Amino acid sequence: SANNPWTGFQIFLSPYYANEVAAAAKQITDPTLSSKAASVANIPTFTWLDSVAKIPDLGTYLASASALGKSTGTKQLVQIVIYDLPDRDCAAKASNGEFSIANNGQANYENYIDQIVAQIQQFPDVRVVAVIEPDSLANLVTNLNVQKCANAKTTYLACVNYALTNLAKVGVYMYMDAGHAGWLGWPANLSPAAQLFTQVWQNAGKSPFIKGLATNVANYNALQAASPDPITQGNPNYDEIHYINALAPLLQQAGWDATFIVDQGRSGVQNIRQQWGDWCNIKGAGFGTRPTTNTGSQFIDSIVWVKPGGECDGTSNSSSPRYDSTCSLPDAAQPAPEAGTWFQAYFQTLVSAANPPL
Ligand SMILES: OC[C@H]1O[C@@H](O)[C@H](O)[C@@H](O)[C@@H]1O
Ligand SMILES: [Cl-]
Ligand code: NA
Repeated sequence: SANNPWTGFQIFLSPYYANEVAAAAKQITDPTLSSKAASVANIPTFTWLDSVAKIPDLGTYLASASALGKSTGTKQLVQIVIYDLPDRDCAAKASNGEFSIANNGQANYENYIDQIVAQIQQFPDVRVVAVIEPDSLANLVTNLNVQKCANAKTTYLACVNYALTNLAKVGVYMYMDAGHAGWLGWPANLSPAAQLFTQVWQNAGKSPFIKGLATNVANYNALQAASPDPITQGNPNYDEIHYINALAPLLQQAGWDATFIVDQGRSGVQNIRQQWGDWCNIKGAGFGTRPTTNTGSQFIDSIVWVKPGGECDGTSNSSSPRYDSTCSLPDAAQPAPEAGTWFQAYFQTLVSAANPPL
């Protein structure tokens, strides 16, 4: 498309991740891995609004970006993830969140969106790019037999619609999460996915701020694999560019020339999983291609780092209410702390295994 949200902007670096990385780098005991680890804080990432408590930090990021832009004569761009649906993470245990459908979840969620909108409205010289609700829509394509997801469907659609509709009013550029090649990229899932994304786009009034879709968020797939990972057997769409190339024409037929962003923050090391569905703290992952608008594809606006590597995907402790057996598989790094908390050993391996190297 003509308007790539990133062109002409300088990305505001996540202060949240910067603080995690600075603390982590000081604990890496070779001075050269430590300098490479510290350099990660200069790589743009998405900051997750995974609880309502963080909304005031969004406010600080916007105001800090505005001042940095003025001090430098640049236009600044803040990257966020909207991730607080009620009955969040409906097909897994590790990332259940603060809101529940049974306890006013939708009303709570819409209040969370209102508070985000109210922050963004105050800083019109800062651009915002938001990834909308990782996993939610993909779960509504393949996981309607999961009763928690079935029972969540109407609420998820309402909440996502509220987010899209209201963030559009403050000019936020949005990419709705769309799973990954091993999830929605199976040829047989492409059309049900496109049909859902089309519905969602229509219900939010087709705002031009809804740019398209995000893929591979918090996953590990290649964008363009040298050879298919053996986990992909049976699926000709073995990497994200095959998935996107196959999905985008369906969206175009349905009236929407969508564009895409692709997470590569934990994609540096391929062929490290037993099964494709192994998503949790996959051992040996490395930082992948750095964010760039040099994407290799007409459909892809940017390679991005959405999941911030080093932040855990889920606990391996089976005494936790958030224990998911995926997080104690043989290819899952163990022991692992709660999802969203820092996992130092995992970060250092991401640094050592980075490809391209840091
Ligand atoms: O690290 C990014 C996000 O990862 C998710 O798996 C966690 O549930 C969130 O708490 C965190 O914000
Ligand atoms: Cl079930
Ligand atoms: Na997750």
